[PDB]
Amino acid sequence: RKESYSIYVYKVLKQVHPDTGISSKAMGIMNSFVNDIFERIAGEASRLAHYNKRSTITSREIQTAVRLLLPGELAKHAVSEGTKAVTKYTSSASAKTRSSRAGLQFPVGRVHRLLRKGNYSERVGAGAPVYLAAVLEYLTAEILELAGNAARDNKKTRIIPRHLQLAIRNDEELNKLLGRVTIAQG
Amino acid sequence: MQIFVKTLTGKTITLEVEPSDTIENVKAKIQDKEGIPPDQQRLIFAGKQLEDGRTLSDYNIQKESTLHLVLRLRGG
Amino acid sequence: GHMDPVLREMEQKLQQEEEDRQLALQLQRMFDNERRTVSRRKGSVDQYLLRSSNMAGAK
Repeated sequence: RKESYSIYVYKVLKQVHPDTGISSKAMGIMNSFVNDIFERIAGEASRLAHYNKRSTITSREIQTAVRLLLPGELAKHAVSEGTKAVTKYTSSASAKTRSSRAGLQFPVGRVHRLLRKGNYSERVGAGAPVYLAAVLEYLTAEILELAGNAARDNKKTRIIPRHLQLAIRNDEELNKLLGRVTIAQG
Repeated sequence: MQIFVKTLTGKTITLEVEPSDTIENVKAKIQDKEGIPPDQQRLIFAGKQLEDGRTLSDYNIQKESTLHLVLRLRGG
Repeated sequence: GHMDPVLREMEQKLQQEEEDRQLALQLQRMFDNERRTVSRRKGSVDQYLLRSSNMAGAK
């Protein structure tokens, strides 16, 4: 909600399924999802840094936190996403932009700033924001794909908050991840 | 006046510009649509490279025109 | 559409489109050459990762 990932999520929806669309309300919900995940991972990573007595946060600390928060299936896929993002970043030779060098739709540079702003750690690495950024993009795409399946079941091409909530409740894996998060309830 | 900009991937985007509009201005617009740096983008008309400092009128481009997109590679 | 003029227009437009694409391809290749790194054969697919995937079925 604090950031503006509505445009970014829209791009993901186009690549994952041009036919299916997303409502402006649904986009806003996705924005809050990114903020919620960032806070949980950030706090968990900070705790790990203290245990290792390392002021600078790196991909290793994030990797442990990612597995603990994400179920078994999601955790395995998450490793490839963050690892590849770091490799791609390292692979690129000419590139002055962090996001461009990493090849991530989400603002990689912004993520790095958020970690430092959160006062979680005195110093933040480059491979860390890239790793986290890759995980966030994966979650965004996964939610959109599941929502599309529910939309088809309801004979609707557009994705609405009802579809998003239905998809999360349709799979225990996401339910566990969002167990402490409520999309919208009285 | 409107023009169509196609890319080597096979994608096409409609763009509204006037004969007096500069290429540099178009580069920024493309960045908004793709999210790719304007320096790393090349615009071609009738298979001819286009200069940023030059205007559309310079290449004698009329209404309904097709422009192709290429990628610039430089280490800055 | 009995006249179907779109087909005639597509043929003419395609010839001009390919002309620009071919020239554009040369510029893309030349720019990559400057990097000093040239590949003989490259091919890869970039798509969003999913929990489940079925290789069988082609597409």
